Amino acid sequence: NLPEHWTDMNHQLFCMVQLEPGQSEYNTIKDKFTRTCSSYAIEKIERIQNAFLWQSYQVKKRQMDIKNDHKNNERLLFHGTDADSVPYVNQHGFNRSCANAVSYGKGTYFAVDASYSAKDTYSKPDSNGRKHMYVVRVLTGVFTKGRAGLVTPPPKNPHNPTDLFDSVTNNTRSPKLFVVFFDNQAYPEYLITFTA
Amino acid sequence: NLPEHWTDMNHQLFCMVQLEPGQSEYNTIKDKFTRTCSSYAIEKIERIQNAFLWQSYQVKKRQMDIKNDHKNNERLLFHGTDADSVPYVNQHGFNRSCAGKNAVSYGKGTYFAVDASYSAKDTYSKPDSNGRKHMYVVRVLTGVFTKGRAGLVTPPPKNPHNPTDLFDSVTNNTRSPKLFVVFFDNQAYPEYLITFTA
Ligand SMILES: COc1ccc(OC)c2c1sc1nncn12
Repeated sequence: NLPEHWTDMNHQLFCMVQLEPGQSEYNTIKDKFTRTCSSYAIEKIERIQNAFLWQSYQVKKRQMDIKNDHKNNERLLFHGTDADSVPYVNQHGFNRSCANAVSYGKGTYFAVDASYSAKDTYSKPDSNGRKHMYVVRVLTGVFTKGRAGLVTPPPKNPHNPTDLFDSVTNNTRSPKLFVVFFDNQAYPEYLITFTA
Repeated sequence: NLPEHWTDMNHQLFCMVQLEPGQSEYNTIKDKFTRTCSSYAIEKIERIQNAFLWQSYQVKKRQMDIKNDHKNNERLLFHGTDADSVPYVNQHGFNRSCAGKNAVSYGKGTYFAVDASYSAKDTYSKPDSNGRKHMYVVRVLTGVFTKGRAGLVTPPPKNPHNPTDLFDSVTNNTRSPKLFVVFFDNQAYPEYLITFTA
């Protein structure tokens, strides 16, 4: 059940597809980034077509939509990383056992604003000054305020300890960071290669 | 597609089902256990019916069967744990971020034993206040494996010049495996909980 906007993969299960400048998909992803990163230079945008990562993610989404009894569990977020992590993320997605600060818990971190992910500490410039940021589908679901040392989100009710929040944030009224603690709660959808 | 021999869960997503001694389902688990744990005695064997854990595990199995082009990817292994961990594992499965440092570490992941005897040690299946010890019987996607190393947070690559093409699991010994370590969520399904005593 692979998304309609994907391009044919000749019966392959993994392809990085460079987007054409000026077309709608490219323009939509460009604007999300330039909203807060209009001072940077975009070299290219790639659609991540990972069928295995996509089905594992869609299964979790269907599970969360049922458990939460609504379908507002998904957000579009940013993740800056180093050149050496890119092949891993394209192929295997986000892994909390890899991850800088972890002051809201030991999970994978996603930014509301591209400009947060554009910091050199996250989108580390390679030899050439090239920086890498993903546009990520993440199942934030029902979230609470994080804190240092969490290995999973907290329970909603301390009297049902196993019924958990889906994600954690820096601030529930006005979130700028989300962290998720489970594989396949995030799908890396686009890779933006850019420079200062 | 939940399996057809499961109890009807009446639209519910989770159920522990107590097995009856003399059923093949109970007896096979008891033989697997007593093969190395003759000195212990089983209080009960519960079938774990977790719809969500089953779905995610089954999509990972189908993915690994496609990728490895063979279907010898799944082993039935043991996992001893403490009583405080049992409600979390029943609902959420095995979380490498919660895993103990093993006495012989072949990587930072969730450990599964070939022999019940290994999982039966008090270090893993810690007796609760009532002398009850807890051991899961677990479907594990061991897939293609290699000898692990203490430093691993992911399985190593099959080929150093292709760092993203990973072994599926690691073992203590590839010729005679007694334990397996997995590094991903939904790579292990807790199928039975054995409650036992001395
Ligand atoms: C405190 O926030 C983070 C901690 C760690 C992060 O990745 C190592 C991270 C953020 S925000 C962000 N955007 N891309 C990556 N990350």
